[PDB]
Amino acid sequence: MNPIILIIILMTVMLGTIIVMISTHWLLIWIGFEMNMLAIIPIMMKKHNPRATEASTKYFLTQSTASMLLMMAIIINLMFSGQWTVMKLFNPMASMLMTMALAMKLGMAPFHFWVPEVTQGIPLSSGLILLTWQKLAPMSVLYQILPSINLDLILTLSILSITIGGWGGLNQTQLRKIMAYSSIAHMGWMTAVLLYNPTMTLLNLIIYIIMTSTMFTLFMANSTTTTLSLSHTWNKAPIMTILVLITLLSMGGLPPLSGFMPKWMIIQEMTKNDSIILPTLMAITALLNLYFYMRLTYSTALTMFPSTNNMKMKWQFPTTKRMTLLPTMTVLSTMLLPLTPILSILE
Amino acid sequence: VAAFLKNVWAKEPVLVASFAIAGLAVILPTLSPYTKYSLMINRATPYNYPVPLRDDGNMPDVPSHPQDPQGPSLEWLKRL
Amino acid sequence: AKTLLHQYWDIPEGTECHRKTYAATSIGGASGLVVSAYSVALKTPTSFLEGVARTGRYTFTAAAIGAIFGLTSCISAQVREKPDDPLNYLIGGCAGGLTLGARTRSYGIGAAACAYMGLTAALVKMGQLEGWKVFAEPKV
Amino acid sequence: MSLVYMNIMMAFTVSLTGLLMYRSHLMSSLLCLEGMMLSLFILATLMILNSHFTLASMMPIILLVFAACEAALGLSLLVMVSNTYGTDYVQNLNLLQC
Amino acid sequence: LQYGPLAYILGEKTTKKMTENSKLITVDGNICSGKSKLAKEVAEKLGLKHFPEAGIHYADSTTGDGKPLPVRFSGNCSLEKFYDDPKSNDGNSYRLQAWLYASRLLQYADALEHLLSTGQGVVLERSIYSDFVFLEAMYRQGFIRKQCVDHYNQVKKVTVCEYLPPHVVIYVDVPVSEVQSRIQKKGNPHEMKITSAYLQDIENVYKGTFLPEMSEKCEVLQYSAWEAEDAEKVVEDIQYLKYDKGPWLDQDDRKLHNLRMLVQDKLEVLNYTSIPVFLPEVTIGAHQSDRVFQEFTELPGRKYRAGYNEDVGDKWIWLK
Amino acid sequence: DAPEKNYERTMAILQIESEKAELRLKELEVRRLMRAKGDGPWFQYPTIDKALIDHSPKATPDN
Amino acid sequence: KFYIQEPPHGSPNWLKVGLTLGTSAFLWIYLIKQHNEDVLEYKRRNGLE
Amino acid sequence: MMTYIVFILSIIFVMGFVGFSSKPSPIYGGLGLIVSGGVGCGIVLNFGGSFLGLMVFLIYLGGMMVVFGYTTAMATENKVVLGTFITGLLMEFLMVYYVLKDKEVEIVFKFNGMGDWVIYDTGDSGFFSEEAMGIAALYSYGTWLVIVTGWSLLIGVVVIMEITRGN
Amino acid sequence: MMTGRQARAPLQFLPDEARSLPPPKLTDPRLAYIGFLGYCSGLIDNAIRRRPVLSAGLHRQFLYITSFVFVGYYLLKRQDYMYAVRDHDMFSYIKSHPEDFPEKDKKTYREVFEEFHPVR
Ligand SMILES: CCCCCCCCCCCCCCCCCC(=O)OC[C@H](COP(=O)(O)OCCN)OC(=O)CCCCCCCCCCCCCCCCC
Ligand SMILES: CCCCCCCCCCCCCCCCCC(=O)OC[C@H](COP(=O)(O)OCCN)OC(=O)CCCCCCCCCCCCCCCCC
Ligand SMILES: Nc1ncnc2c1ncn2[C@@H]1O[C@H](COP(=O)(O)O)[C@@H](O)[C@H]1O
Repeated sequence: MNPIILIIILMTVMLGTIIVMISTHWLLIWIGFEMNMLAIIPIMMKKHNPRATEASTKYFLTQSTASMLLMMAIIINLMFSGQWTVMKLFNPMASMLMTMALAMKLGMAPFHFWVPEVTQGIPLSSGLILLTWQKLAPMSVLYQILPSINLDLILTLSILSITIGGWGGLNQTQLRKIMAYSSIAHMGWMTAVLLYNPTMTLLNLIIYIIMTSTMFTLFMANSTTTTLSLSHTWNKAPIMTILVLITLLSMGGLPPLSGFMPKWMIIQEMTKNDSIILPTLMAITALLNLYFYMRLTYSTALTMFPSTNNMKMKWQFPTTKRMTLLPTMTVLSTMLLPLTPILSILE
Repeated sequence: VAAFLKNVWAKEPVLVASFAIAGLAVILPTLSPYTKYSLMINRATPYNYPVPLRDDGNMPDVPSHPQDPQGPSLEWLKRL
Repeated sequence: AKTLLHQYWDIPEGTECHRKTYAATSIGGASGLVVSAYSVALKTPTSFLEGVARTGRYTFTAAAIGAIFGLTSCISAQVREKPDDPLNYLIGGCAGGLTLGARTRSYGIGAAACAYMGLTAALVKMGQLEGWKVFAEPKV
Repeated sequence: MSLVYMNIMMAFTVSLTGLLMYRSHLMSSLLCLEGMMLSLFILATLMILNSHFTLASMMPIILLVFAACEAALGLSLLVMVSNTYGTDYVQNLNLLQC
Repeated sequence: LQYGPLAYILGEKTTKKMTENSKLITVDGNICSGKSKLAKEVAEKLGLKHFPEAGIHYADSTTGDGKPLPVRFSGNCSLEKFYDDPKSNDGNSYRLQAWLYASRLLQYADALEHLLSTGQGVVLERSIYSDFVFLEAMYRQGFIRKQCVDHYNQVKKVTVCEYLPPHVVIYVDVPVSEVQSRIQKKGNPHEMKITSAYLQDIENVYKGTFLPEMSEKCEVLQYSAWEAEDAEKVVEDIQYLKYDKGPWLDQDDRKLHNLRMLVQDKLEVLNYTSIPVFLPEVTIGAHQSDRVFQEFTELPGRKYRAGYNEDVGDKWIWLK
Repeated sequence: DAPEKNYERTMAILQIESEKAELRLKELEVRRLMRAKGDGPWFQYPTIDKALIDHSPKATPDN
Repeated sequence: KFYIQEPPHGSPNWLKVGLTLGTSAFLWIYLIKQHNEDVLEYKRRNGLE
Repeated sequence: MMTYIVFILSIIFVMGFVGFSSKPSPIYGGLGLIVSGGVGCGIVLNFGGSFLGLMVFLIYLGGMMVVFGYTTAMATENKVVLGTFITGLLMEFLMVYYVLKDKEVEIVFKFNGMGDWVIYDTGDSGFFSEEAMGIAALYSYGTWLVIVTGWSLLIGVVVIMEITRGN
Repeated sequence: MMTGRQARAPLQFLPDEARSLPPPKLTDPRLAYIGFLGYCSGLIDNAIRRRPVLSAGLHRQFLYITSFVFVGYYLLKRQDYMYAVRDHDMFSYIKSHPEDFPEKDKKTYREVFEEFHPVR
């Protein structure tokens, strides 16, 4: 791809999400989602192989279906309210359709079935964009419509995403599917706290984006898309194994790390609202996520897998890859828990 | 700036005419003295009913009848 | 299916055994139909007859679990004269687990489902007693 | 509410169930998707014309334009799929199960 | 880096420097074809940069002080022990072939980087397109296993697909008897242990597999032993070629920009040479891997990135 | 440390932590009341700005 | 010399070192100026002078 | 019968959607969506949307479904379809029978069964079409809408040229 | 929760009333911890590029420390502002709703009967 065309297309992805974040009219929300999907299709077809075309076709079909359901929810809102303000919806059917549409755009279970396929089909940088930047616009729409979101629907989606994303990553050896099921479980955690305190939704979103960007940046820096190619990293770059160790222990939510910060605050907001069974079962279900994170830490940092002879050639060459913000992201994804009360800046 | 223009006029006169007509479309309404009259004629066209005002007692510029002297006039449009 | 749970929980324990058994059977049948729907959705059966056989098998399995659960719970509430007691639903959940083991034709699945479904039904009874909320309304 | 809205919503749900139950062709899925768009156009238009809501009269055009651009993108994806397998069958798009 | 997307945006196009003499020419032949001077002769008539044939220590010549590293750090394999014991137990044969394929991949990346950054053509000797004719010649002699051929074909399948073929492929017809005569006149006591059937398999995979498949994607020139002695006839044949085959014709600034971005990142070039296929000839276990890695780091100029080694006299490190 | 110092330092610790606990309980009760009634500065979800309304005479009178 | 190829980081990028030190010194003087202006505004609004 | 003309056109509209959504072949599906677009244009025209209905003809049918049938003719060259078609037809005419015998129905929303002429306005708009004036205000009031739509169409050109190239 | 509070004046990182508050000291231990995180980022930046970790690029390590301290100072200002807003709203709501917050009669333990449970 032409680098100028790449810059214009990435600015258009950003512009679509920004239009979603700044607009007061529902048509401009829908336009921001259309602009974002249209611009992100070439980022997925960047390398021109049949797996990327299949991933882009599956992504197109799910996001287009969600976009039509979103427009039907907008149109039903216009029936029962005569207006277009991005605020609470004025019909429970429109609220259900918009919550379904946003759950499809997020890839929350049981609309999760595209996220491991599309994440596996595309390069690591475009899957980084898919799992971090593409969550931002539907979460902002969920933020603004929460006075009309049905509680049982959003909590069903939340627990179903956490359980399905926990069990889905246990069977995986591909790193992109591991990050995709990890994404599904973390979005379940974000929507579970949404009607109680959406500031903790924003906190979980930001910490998830930092940790996921860290893991994708490590995978890009080591050119690893499988568990077994990530297991060669100790014989090539031993600092990278320490970084994937601390970041995966943080994504499991183990204190004293920063990824313990969201779920703890989420439990802290769900028990104030007298929900005790639900954050309990959510936290116990997240042990599945920690189990396959620990599987990756065993294969990468805590043991030394056998290498190959040709690795000795790669000892003679330094990493020329721009590992953009990787030390900053690695520090923020691990050492941020003593600054947990900084979350009030999200209020 | 002069050999280039003659070169592109010899090779591609369709594109030279296209960019010339488009440039005259862009810059000439800012240079026309009659662009103001377009706005004046559009705002002088009465699509709606001129809903009258309650005479509170002190409105010297608002007429009491259409044939009164005060009020907006269209002599500029009859004359031009 | 929220009204199915309401017509289950409206009747007091150990009073009307046949209608409690029928209500729990209907709850189990609805859960079996949901499982059958996603089962023939995500996994295509080889024929229409195989699909309706899987649907009838899962629906009758979950309905028999619900029937033997509600029957055993109401009979244990009658013979002990303790309606507000989670040991009744512990026995009922173990009976439903033995039913799930009998449908899968295995003893180990039966004992595991006895233990876990009995503890789950005991927790559901305790949550009905003390008012435990799973989908709690936002209050603060 | 008024009687035509029942049929335009039912048309949307019919094209929704057509788009949610594939047979074989990706083109038939794209046709059901654009039928969903057409019904959204008609429903938006009937509301906006009934309400005499003047500025929203430009809304369905925008709804048309974006979605037809979306349709163009879909056709291009189909063509690239059809440049791989010879057909646009959805059962050829299963490499990402593993 | 020095070249990137920004330099491509700010005007650096490689078709500005892609002249008519910017030709990647690979000279091929059997073990004593005498091509090694012919290549150099072509590179001193057409004004091209000559790369000598990538051996075990090519990467050593491109990195560090340029001097060859000890064999446990580069290669872990011996050509002379392949000549002595070809069917050896330790797996020297395929380990040598896999290291040589990685070395030729690095050399082809260096050649394309020089061609795309300077516009000067490069003369190579036995590129990655002709490396496999040793592999099959080993497999037909029972020197390596079928699993070694499968590993080689996986690594070649995901590495050679990223590059462009040469413009000109020069082949030197030398029969097996003349190869053996030049081996016996060479005097190398290991190289005189090469059998006739191995040289005949090299010639068979040359003439039956390599040259037919390179006749479509580029222009094969084929000379005997005596008509390759005249360099002027070879350069006259090269200068009067009508280039009409292969994917060099449809290379704009964008595709060649992407190729130059590939061939300057040497770890990305060498990415799939170490794929996790646990083949016993190339698998190094963790204790030997750890020990040889830590011994490699203690070499001079090898502990840090190249501008950051006080032991070899790097200054201003606290401002770098 | 002297026992006097530890004693009075303990009293300062207990006063600070009891005041923080009472403020947390009041914060929970305030959040409950403001979510229930909507009359406080918190849980103020947006409605339509009335400054968007055109108050001019329209084309027809009955509006 | 030691290396067969001149490394990219054999000599320090003096433009980038100058931009680094200048940006860091600018951020420190802006931070101290902001902090002094903030304590002065706090003392002015709360009457502690 | 003539007071129900928008309702009759909406019945034909749903019948056309059951036609193509049962998916016989993408060419007959294209034909069904064409007939549906024509009758939906007729519905829009009968609520007074002349320009929006002509946009359905010019842009949806004459622009987009032409490209659909074109791509389908370049790519292409039952019992489930017929059963699905009669299923949707019987569901639609049961809806018709219920809302005509009761003058009220409730599938998900409550629907009146009177002729949909009843909801209209009883005045005039003077010397303009209100729908034409609201569409004309895209250039005066819809500046940001023009910007985001034109930028999305330019990006759409660029995106189609990227993904169809294969390089 | 407090999103209608900061909606009349949107997108202000620090509003004008935040200047009524004392700013964080430059010797704030939170700010020293953020500077420590900048130093750790500088060390990881030397480590992943195989530079000597403590010695190489002291200008870069110092810009890491400086940039984290710079961003973190304003983040701590906004943090302290938002908790001050939280308490201001709490106290104004308690003061305006006395019927919801009555003064509870505190009883001494001579009147308070607690049940005794023997550990035996
Ligand atoms: C209320 C919240 C409002 C919103 C707040 C902000 C949200 C930020 C969301 C971050 C999402 C970042 C997605 C990545 C950047 C987008 C463009 C992109 O992917 O560029 C990467 C680029 C591509 O390289 P390429 O050549 O394509 O790779 C193929 C192999 N040669 O180059 C590379 O691949 C180089 C490898 C390193 C790239 C690392 C990029 C890290 C960016 C994320 C930083 C962390 C998130 C920001 C901080 C927290 C914010 C919540
Ligand atoms: C600012 C005003 C508004 C401008 C935008 C609106 C334009 C309206 C007309 C629509 C034009 C859209 C399409 C334009 C395509 C331009 C690119 C192009 O055609 O480049 C190729 C062409 C050489 O043609 P070739 O590729 O060989 O095609 C086969 C025929 N030989 O290359 C050429 O022939 C060179 C063409 C560029 C130079 C033409 C210069 C004309 C100057 C006229 C006088 C100045 C007018 C004022 C505006 C400034 C123009 C630079
Ligand atoms: N499998 C192999 N067997 C023998 N020689 C090889 C093999 N692979 C590469 N070579 C190289 O080919 C050279 C023979 O050609 P020449 O350079 O003309 O002597 C040897 O000296 C090796 O460097």
